[PDB]
Parts: sequence; C-alpha cells; structure tokens
Amino acid sequence: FSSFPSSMDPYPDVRSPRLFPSSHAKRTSSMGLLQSKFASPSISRAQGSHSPRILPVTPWSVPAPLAPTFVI
Amino acid sequence: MFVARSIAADHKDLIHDVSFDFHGRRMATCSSDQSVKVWDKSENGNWHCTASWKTHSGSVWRVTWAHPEFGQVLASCSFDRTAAVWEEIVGESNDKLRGQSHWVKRTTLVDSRTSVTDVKFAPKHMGLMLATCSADGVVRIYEAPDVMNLSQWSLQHEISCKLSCSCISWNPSSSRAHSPMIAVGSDGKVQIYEYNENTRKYAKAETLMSVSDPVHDIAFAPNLGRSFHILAVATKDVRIFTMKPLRVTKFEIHTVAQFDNHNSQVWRVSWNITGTVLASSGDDGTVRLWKANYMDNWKCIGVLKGD
Amino acid sequence: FAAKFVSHKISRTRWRPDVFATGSWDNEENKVCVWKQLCDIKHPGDVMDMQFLDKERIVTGSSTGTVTIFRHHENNQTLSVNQRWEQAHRAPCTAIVCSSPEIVSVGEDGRINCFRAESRDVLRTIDDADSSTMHGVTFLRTTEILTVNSVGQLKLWDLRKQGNDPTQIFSVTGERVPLHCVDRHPNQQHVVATGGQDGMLCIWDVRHGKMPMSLLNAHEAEMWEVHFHPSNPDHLFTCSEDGSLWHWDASAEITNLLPSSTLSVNSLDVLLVCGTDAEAIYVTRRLFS
Repeated sequence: FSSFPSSMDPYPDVRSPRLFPSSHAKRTSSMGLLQSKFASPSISRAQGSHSPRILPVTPWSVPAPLAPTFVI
Repeated sequence: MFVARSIAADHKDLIHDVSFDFHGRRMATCSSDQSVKVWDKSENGNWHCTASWKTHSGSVWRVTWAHPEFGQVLASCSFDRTAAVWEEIVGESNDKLRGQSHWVKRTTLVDSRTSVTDVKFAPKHMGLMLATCSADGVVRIYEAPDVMNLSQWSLQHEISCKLSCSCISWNPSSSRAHSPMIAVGSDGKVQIYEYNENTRKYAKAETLMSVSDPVHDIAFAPNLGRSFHILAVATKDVRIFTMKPLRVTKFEIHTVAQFDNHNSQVWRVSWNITGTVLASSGDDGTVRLWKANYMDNWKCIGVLKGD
Repeated sequence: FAAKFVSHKISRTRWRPDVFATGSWDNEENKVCVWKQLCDIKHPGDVMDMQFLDKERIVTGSSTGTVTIFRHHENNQTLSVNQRWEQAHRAPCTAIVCSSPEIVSVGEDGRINCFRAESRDVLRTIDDADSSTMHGVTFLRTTEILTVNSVGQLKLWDLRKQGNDPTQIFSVTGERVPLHCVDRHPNQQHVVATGGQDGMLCIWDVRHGKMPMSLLNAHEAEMWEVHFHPSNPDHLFTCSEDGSLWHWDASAEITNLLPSSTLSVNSLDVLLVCGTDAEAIYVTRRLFS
C-alpha cells in the first residue's frame, strides 16, 4: 500500500515547480534520494567539506522543521 | 585443431581483473596501463583480442559484463574515481559486410569522491543496475530506468560502510523466487546488506563473522535448486557461509567450512555457473577446485599449480 | 532398414549422383563423409547448400554465407578445391535448390546471389533485403523463382529479367508458419504444395487459381521434409519436427510406419533420407521395400 500512498501524495499537484512542494511531500516524513542529489548539486553550484558536514547535520535531524533547516 | 596455451594479455602494467561474458566465449581484462582489452574466443580455439582502448586516466581495477539481453555492455572501475559504461558497436550497411566495431562510452559516473575498488552489474531480472564501492566507503547503486537510454544512469542509492579494502558481490538468484541482497567485504569486520519491502533502501540484515586478514575477495554462489544461499570469501583463509532466511528479523548464517591449505593469502574466489564448484587461488600459486559433500561440507576435488 | 548410427548428429545426406555421402553440423570439424565409407572429409564452415555437382564435382554453401566447392575424385580419393566465396547471405542460405546453369538458392535475409557454373564471378544478385527468414526456394520455370520468407511468404519472383521486385505472391489466409516445406511437382513444373507446420498439408495450384487447394493437419510438430520417389510422384511420406515419417501413401495410407521414435532427420534425396527441424542422427538403406 506504500506505492498507493506515494501515488496519492503525488496526486495533490500543489504547484509547478517547487522545492516547497518537495517539502510538502516530505510531510509524510519520507524523502526520495533524488531530492538529496539535487540538493547536493545545488550546494556544489572548503565547499565540499561544508557539504560533507552539512549533509551529516541533515542526517542527524529527521524531525519536522529540521529537514527544512537542513535543506536551507 | 585446438590448443590451450599461455597467451600475452598485451598489457604493459599489471592485470587487476579478468571477467568472462555470459556465454563464456568473451573475456574482458583491465590493468593498471589504463586500458581494457576484450578477447574473442575464435571457433578455431585460440583467444584473440577483439579490441583494446584507453578507458581511464588512472589504473583500472575492476570490470564486469552486463546481461546479454540489455546488449554488449562492459562497466569499468578506476582509481580516477570514475566508473564508465561502454557499449560495443558494430555497423553493417543493409548489405553484406560494412560493419565496424569499436569501444564507446555510454556514460561516466563522477559521483564517487574517491578511488573505486569494485563495480558489479546486478542480476538481469532487476534491470540494468550496478553497484560500486570506493575509498569513500560509500556503496552506490546506479540504475538505467529506461533500458532504451543506455546513457540515462540514475543514482538509485547510497549507503555508508567503513574505510580500506573493498569487494562487492550481488545475489545472482533470479527474482520472483528470491529477494535482492548484496555482500560487501572491506578490510576487520564486514557487514553485508539486503533490500527492504517498500522503504526501497538497503538494510543490514546480518554480518559474516570470523573473517581473518584483509578481505581480498568475496563471491555469492548461484542458488540453483537450493533454498539456502552460499557466499565464499577469500580472506588469507577460505571461508564458506550458508545464509538461510526464515520467518521482525529474517536472517541466519552458518559457517560451512574454513580452508587454509593455501598457507597464505587467498586472492581470488570464484564460483561455477551452476554454483556446484568453488575455486580458490593464492600465494602458493595453486588453484583449488571444491565440491560440496552430501553432508554439505566442502572437499577439495583437485589442485592446479603454476610457476 | 539398417540404421548405421555413426555418432554424429547428422545435418545432411543424399542419394548418389547404395551410393551416397553425408554431411553434418555440430562439431569442431564440420563433418561430411562419403559413403562402407569412401571420403570422410573435414572442413571448417557449415553445410547449407549441398549438391554433388558431378561424380567428382561437389558444391556446398556454408553458414557465413560461405560457399565451398570441391571435386570428389573417388578414384584417387582426392577433392579438388573447386570454389570459395566469403559472404553470400553473414547468414546461411535457408534452402537450396538447383537452376539451369545456376543454383536456385535463397537465404534468410534474402541475398539471392547467383553463383553459377564457372561463375566464380558472382554476377547476378537480387539483393532484396528479405526481412523474414526466406527458407523457401526453388526453380519453377528457370529462372522463375519464388522467395518464401518465414511468414511462409511465398512471393513468386524472377531472376531472368531484372529489377528486384517479385513477380507474384502465394500466401495462406493467415500467415501462421515460417518457411520449411514446399513441393514442386515432378509431374509438372507448375504444380506445388505447401508443406507446413501443423503437419500442414496445403496445395498450391499455380495454373488453376491460387487458393489453398489443401488445408490438412496430420503430423505433430513443424514441417520437417519428405521423400518423394524420384520417379513415382505419388508415393511419398510425411514427417514432423521430431522426425516421425508417416507413410503418407499418396501413391495409392499414413501410419506410424517409419523406423521412428527418434530425434530429427538430415536431408532429402531418395532413389534415402529426409530432414527434420533439428537435423539429427538416423539412417536407412532399403528404400524400395
């Protein structure tokens, strides 16, 4: 039923195109890796070290309002 | 007429890996000379090299062949921190002849921040999928989500390990019958991995204990006609582990056998196509073939030597 | 019926131009012997086209579009290496028949390439890129031809005029089978019959319309081959792809009357053997009884 739930989540179609809608998706508390890769690419766009430490920090917190902060 | 004789690889520097295709007719080699050679076993029995090209900037540790349904694809692995996918190309004009074959790059995987030890294609049922493990100690899985786009390689997953040696080996079990899982042997404690239901993430089901020395090699055996699974490690000792799922947790290991008759490092461990025979090689310069007993103990059938 | 099994999953054998020879795939040395055995020769490259072009001369088309010819001087037991060709079809020819001054050949991709007698120069070529495997081939009124693709696609073509189009087309309503069997009558150079995959008995009237003059399924698997009598047109017998020749007594019956219950059969000429789908090992020696 997880796939069905994912489909339902994708069914909302809140707006095009948003990382804020990506956060609306993380509302379920489950985040796809692709998003993480995109975030890493954005970070890339000492910096590498920060990403390594920033990514670790994001990993440390999975709680609501933490992922948003980690993403920021 | 047929003869098996020693043949020169044509590699200036040392040869890290040799791999057979699906048929067993073709061989791929890689070395520290930065070149990949592909051999054709002619119908006249002599191996002749099909092609050799400069794949990478730095030494090429590992190579592998994908399933022949996808096409002629070889993946390579280097100290340059890249993996490359290559597709064999033959062109023939809608007329007899006119076909030309040369190595080509489908894609590059830059994501590994450090020198990569190994690369392996997953089983054919899964799709184009491969795993790689590096000095960053991060196992990465890449998929081609479109079979048609051989350049479209997405990064499916990333997991953390430890730091030093590395080897990978997928479960070759056909899926429908079994679930995907993969053993990683680095350096020393080594922990394998399985795949979760719809988390779609790799979990650590269990670990292979009793490992001695650095883990030179690991391979999973084809589970054809057997419920249980077998993995052999060439440490500086040979070990065989039996995995059984049963049914939270759903894994068990037993250690089938240990074998030190090499008296030294076991560099390579390889399995038969059926999983019937295991092989081991080491610093004694001896290659041992193994059979399973009725008791499920392993016995050495015989030993090849060389000097 | 004597079955001198000689341990080679034989691809071909034919009546002497008692007298005979044989040819086989499925080994390192491509296997072909004469005859109690005359000239058991090895060669590299398969046997797709097979016609002993004299008591000496003997031609053979091989798997890579290759075509080997030699001359079996049985007196000195020596074979003069008559002719060689690299890329005919590189698939093999998927049938072989004879034409006046040339072989009525065809191949799977359809490279209708005409080697002819002393035409080491391959002059003529209808290089129509036949998509399905053309395995139906004969001279009808040479050079009246008909390429039959593996949609059973009996398109009547030409080679004496030019242009790569086919002259006509014979087909069943559905196009179910791939090409294995046809039947050009010795009674008439126009009369034919499509032997197909269901033990499928079809008959092709050229001169009288072109409908399915027959549709009758008797044998189990796909169309193997037959042995007509080389002067008795009516007497023949029909198999299917396991090899089981039912005594399709059109001289007058058909039953379980072969030396049957084996694997497949090799090639057809009888005055004696036939050919099934998997081309396997069998023998016979009493072909008038």
